[PDB]
Amino acid sequence: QAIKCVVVGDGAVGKTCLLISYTTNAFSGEYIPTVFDNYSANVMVDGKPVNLGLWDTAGLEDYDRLRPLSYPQTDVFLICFSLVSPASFENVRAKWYPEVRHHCPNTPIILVGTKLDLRDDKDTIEKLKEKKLTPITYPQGLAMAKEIGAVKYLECSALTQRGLKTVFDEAIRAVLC
Amino acid sequence: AIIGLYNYAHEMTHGASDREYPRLGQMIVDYENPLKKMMEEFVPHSKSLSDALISLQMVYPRRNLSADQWRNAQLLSLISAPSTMLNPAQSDTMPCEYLSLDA
Amino acid sequence: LQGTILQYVKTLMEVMPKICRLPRHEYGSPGILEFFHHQLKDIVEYAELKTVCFQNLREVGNAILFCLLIEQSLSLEEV
Amino acid sequence: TRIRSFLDDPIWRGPLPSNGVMHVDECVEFHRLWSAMQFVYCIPVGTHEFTVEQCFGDGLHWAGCMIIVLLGQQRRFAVLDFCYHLLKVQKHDGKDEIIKNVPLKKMVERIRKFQILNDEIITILDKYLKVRCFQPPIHQ
Ligand SMILES: Nc1nc2c(ncn2[C@@H]2O[C@H](COP(=O)(O)OP(=O)(O)OP(=O)(O)O)[C@@H](O)[C@H]2O)c(=O)[nH]1
Ligand SMILES: [Mg+2]
Repeated sequence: QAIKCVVVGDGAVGKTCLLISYTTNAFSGEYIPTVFDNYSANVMVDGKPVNLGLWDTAGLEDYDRLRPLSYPQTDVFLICFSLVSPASFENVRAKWYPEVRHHCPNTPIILVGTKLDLRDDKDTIEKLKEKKLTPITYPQGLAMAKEIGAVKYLECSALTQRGLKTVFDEAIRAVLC
Repeated sequence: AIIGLYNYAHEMTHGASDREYPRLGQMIVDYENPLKKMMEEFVPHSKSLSDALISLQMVYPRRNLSADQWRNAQLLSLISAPSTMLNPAQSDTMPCEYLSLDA
Repeated sequence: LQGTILQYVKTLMEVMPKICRLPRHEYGSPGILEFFHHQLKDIVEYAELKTVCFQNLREVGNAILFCLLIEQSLSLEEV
Repeated sequence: TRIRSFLDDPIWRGPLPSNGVMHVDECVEFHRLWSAMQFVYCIPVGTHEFTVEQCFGDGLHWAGCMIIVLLGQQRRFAVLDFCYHLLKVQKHDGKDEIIKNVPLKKMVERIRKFQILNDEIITILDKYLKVRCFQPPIHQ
């Protein structure tokens, strides 16, 4: 009935905002780096009560030594990468997956994609074209998820809440099963 | 010693031993190792005793957790989840929650 | 209380973190100290706190202490 | 009572709690600001600068405790405090490291001394000065 879910990812990707929106259905625009945040949520999965232990982790490079404090006894990993930043797309495979394997070799990973609403927005797409970069697409996400071994890759936006519940619905199922 | 003295005094004063004396004496002379005799006297009641005992598998093991588990679960903390401070704490088995552990 | 202290309290409230929850014991004392320092870093760098507000607070505490001590002395004299 | 009456600005107490019982996470209450002050001036200063006690002594602590008591937040301040939680965690684990040029053992000892002082001050203030019913859930 107790689940310890730890959310990791590159800085400025929406992890804290994602968790806040899921837990309280509230969204904010201001960006505030986080060190430690804990959120508790109760959900009904397959008619079985479950307590979700959500652990936010800092994505900044100046907290690597301070990150693994939340890893032990974790049930499911949640790696989040922004859909409008190929930098995080590469950084995922670069650091997050190997670090999780080093500190947790037998834990499921649920790859996630943030900023879905900005995937097709205009201003962001021309701004990204200015740098010769393109938004991440579904085939690339699936390819990376199957390369690293993630059992399920999904989309979600903290603003429109599209595909918000499913993210955590699959993670509880990953541990239960 | 007490039982024998009382029985002897009663017999001397009335000429007959106490009416309930023989059964008490039999019980006393039978119960020198009460557990050893109950392990044989409780055989007919073994089924019911085991049925009653096995029902504690859902309460006792979860109530004997170490301090580390309690700290992890943040047991007995009102401020752990402020959004649910008005929610009345409840469980399907309320009496078992506060049932004595030594019992 | 309604003057300099009020303005300083109002100014300090804005820079305070919007939300701050006590971390769990799993992180440990060093991580908790680092988190508290980072959250309250802006307050530490503030300089006028230790020269005006503190001074004003000292002024309001000495006044009340003098009031308390004067009363005790008066009571002793009366006795 | 007069000093308490002088406190009328809403900033002292802040808005009503969202959960309808009390503030826990939000720092809209003066007690959190006092806790931040305690945290900042509890840091061991260098050898070429004065400490809080040398310049202000106990007047600052007395004023802060009086304000907190008159605002009726002594229990909330005791329960909610960064220094107290840090000291409790340090006692539970017992670790000492130089975290950002700040010794841990000395800082927690100073916190211990300051809370000892604050408890006495608050007790004295309370000794000189001396409900809300909630509804149960309804079936749907
Ligand atoms: N428009 C829009 N903005 C979003 C969305 N998700 C997140 N953001 C914004 O993206 C910014 C960064 O997201 P955060 O979650 O705050 O960053 P973080 O994941 O906490 O990063 P670290 O604190 O460094 O670990 C914030 O300004 C969010 O409001 C989304 O779906 N749509
Ligand atoms: Mg964050």
